[PDB]
Amino acid sequence: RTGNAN
Amino acid sequence: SNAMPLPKSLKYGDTIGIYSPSSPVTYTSPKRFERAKSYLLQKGFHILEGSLTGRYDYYRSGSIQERAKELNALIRNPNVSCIMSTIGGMNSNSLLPYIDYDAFQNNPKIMIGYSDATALLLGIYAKTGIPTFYGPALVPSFGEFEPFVDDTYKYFLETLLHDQALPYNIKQPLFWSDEFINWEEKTKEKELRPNNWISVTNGQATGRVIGGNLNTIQGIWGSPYMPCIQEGDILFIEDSSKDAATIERSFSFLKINGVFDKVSGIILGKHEQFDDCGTNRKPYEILLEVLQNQRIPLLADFDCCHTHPMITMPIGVQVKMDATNKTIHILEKWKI
Ligand SMILES: *P(=O)(O)OC[C@H]1O[C@@H](n2cnc3c(N)ncnc32)[C@H](O)[C@@H]1O
Repeated sequence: RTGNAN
Repeated sequence: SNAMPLPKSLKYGDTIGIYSPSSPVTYTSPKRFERAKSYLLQKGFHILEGSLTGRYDYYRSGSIQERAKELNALIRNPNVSCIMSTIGGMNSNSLLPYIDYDAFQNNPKIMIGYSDATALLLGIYAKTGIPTFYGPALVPSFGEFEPFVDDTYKYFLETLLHDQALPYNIKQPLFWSDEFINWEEKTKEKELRPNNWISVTNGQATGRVIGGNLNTIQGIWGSPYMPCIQEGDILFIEDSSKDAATIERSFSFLKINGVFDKVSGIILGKHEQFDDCGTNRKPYEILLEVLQNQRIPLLADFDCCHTHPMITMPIGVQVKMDATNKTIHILEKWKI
């Protein structure tokens, strides 16, 4: 994913 | 310790309420969402879809107030036995001032999820003292294709539904994977990698287990929603899909907060798709540099994180960890 999500 | 308030065990046919405290996965990954619901329905549970299911607000499911309302409606519903996040994201911590902790205390339920939902799992435990569960989120965990979903499901039942004598041994899964495939649709079989836990630093520790997703913990640290870490606690931490720079920051965050002066031992989850930034270092090697000359028993590559399969882990209860022999036992009841 491009994201920094948890 | 004395007997304390505890949630009722899950029963077949119970209602699992699902909510989206951050990312709108029920809109953006509909196939895996529908597959996950069907997996649990086929097993005989009922699913109560929270009020933001299917809604979309870009990076989130809805406004702060809308998401608090979604979760509180499940907390206040006496027909719901288990409250499960659909997925994490980043923004669960926004809800914390607005959650009906009094209603939860009045009618405790199994609160389960992982990653960003750590903010809520620890917030509820901090405010109510009721153990919460680091474990499956609906879409990542129960939307997984066979075979791994069946192992995750087995551990979920063993911990939340089956009666367990104490000490309760947490068995090591035999196989694992973190492959970045088969999200919405299956294209091939994931590798059944032989699984092990790691004895990073020998020894044993017995204490209350506290923790969850370490990246998420930094968004609630210091607040009324972060349980105080106490002398002798066992720290459980995991991060997923991050890099060496990120986890060094988080490990030093714990160090400068004195956490490693208090804890008796550390359980470190596997790190899904870890980016070592070219160093070829393992997450536990970076942690051990941060620890410097402080020796702490440490069991790593624990299967309670974004890798498959996932163990369901009670938080806030006494545990024994044996890093030398790579065992974990739960020593205190977590459900009725
Ligand atoms: P967070 O709770 O957002 O994520 C937990 C794990 O779910 C998997 N995951 C989330 N979103 C995706 C997409 N879009 N594609 C593939 N995998 C996804 C990862 O295992 C996350 O660590």
